Amino acid sequence: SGFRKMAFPSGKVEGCMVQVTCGTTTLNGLWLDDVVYCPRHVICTSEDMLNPNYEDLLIRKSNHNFLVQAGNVQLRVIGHSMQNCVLKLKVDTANPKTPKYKFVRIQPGQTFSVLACYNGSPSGVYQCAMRPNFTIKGSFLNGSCGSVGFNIDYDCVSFCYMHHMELPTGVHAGTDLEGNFYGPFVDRQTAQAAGTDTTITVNVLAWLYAAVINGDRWFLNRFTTTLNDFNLVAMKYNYEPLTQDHVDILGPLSAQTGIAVLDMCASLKELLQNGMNGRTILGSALLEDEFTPFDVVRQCSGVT
Ligand SMILES: CN1CCCc2ccc(S(N)(=O)=O)cc21
Repeated sequence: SGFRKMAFPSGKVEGCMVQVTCGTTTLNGLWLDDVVYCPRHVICTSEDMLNPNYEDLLIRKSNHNFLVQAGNVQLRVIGHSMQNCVLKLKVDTANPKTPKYKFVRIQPGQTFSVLACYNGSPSGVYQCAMRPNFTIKGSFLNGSCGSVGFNIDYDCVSFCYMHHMELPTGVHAGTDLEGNFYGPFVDRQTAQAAGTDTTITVNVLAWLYAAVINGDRWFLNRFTTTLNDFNLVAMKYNYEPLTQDHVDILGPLSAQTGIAVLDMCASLKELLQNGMNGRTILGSALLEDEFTPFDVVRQCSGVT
């Protein structure tokens, strides 16, 4: 029993973090086999950041201008190349601690764990969601850049996020491990607008299922609705519209709880239109969209 915003164990990611220094900029890198991945903006001075030409800037840089350190091991750079917004530094030493991994580009509404780092050292771990507008509401100080997000499938680390920058709005933007931004962002220091953020309806339903499973059942009603009808109420409150794949993904939680998905939608419909009134659900006074149906099932069944 209980319900917490739980992060994946970080052990397997901790042994791949390194510090990368070029000129006087230092940030975090990911050391996998014989390659160190990091944000390419490591090569920019301050002036450079307003309007960087990354092709010209990189051409000026030699292997020995890159200082990759793992603890008090100093790795030697023998290669460098730029893949979109990430630098790949080929090093002489393959990471003895490289886990089973792959690079995945996640969709909006998906959750991942962040290992927040400074000078290649891990400082803490948190769970969060890729917002529908391709931002994250992170905790990142200066020199957190190159901090990575990941999931664990069994024994396999799925790397899905690298942190590049904070927007003047205070939210966080970054790339996949192939160097493509999530969202319409560019690694230059210019005023950049994120879209309208929406609430991730499918994740809020997963959370209400979580609440029922954990005793909190005051919000259930005998009312119902169709998708069509429900979705129309959802758009007015800036909730993502709910598809048939969404219903399909909640079927298991539906089966565990003997509450039809549509019946749960009808309870949500009502909460939007009438709110909580000082009631809480799993001790929160707002609706919570940073758990996937898969997160709820894992947490409520005991997956390692
Ligand atoms: C300094 N840096 C690194 C490269 C990308 C980027 C984007 C926006 C900003 S911002 N708006 O915080 O000045 C700063 C930044």
